[PDB]
Amino acid sequence: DLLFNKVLICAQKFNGLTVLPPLLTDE
Amino acid sequence: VCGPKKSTNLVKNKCVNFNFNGLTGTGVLTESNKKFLPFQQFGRDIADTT
Amino acid sequence: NQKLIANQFNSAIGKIQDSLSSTASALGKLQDVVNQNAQALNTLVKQLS
Ligand SMILES: *[C@@H]1O[C@H](CO)[C@@H](O[C@@H]2O[C@H](CO)[C@@H](O)[C@H](O)[C@H]2NC(C)=O)[C@H](O)[C@H]1NC(C)=O
Repeated sequence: DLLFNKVLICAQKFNGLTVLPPLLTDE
Repeated sequence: VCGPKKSTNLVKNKCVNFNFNGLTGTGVLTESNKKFLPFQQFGRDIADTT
Repeated sequence: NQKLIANQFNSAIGKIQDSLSSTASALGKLQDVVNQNAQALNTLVKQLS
């Protein structure tokens, strides 16, 4: 949890810039 | 100074082709919660796009 | 020395917990990857202007 807590998208996406989810989720 | 174009009714919450006083594009028009100052005519995103 | 070793280990783990809670820069190696990619996309998007 400490590691995860320590370490715009619309504006980018709207130009044909999508982000694909990882196959393996954090869980 | 604008040409002799007829205006249409404003349509919200639908995908439309729009032309606002010469500004053109395709998108969905929704009511905004942005506080435009009295002199501001349009806004831009982080990407500096309308 | 089993009791000492277990104590030294448990203490060392506690130190990691505190070091991570305190020092923001500890994960700079992962944050740097995130930052490089964020810059690459922002640069790409700004080129449209
Ligand atoms: C080896 O070093 C450890 C510390 O790393 C010694 O354990 C400490 O002993 C002092 C007394 O001098 C205690 O006040 C500390 O609380 C102890 N620390 C731990 C983690 O137990 C250990 O006694 C040393 N062993 C030898 C043979 O010198």
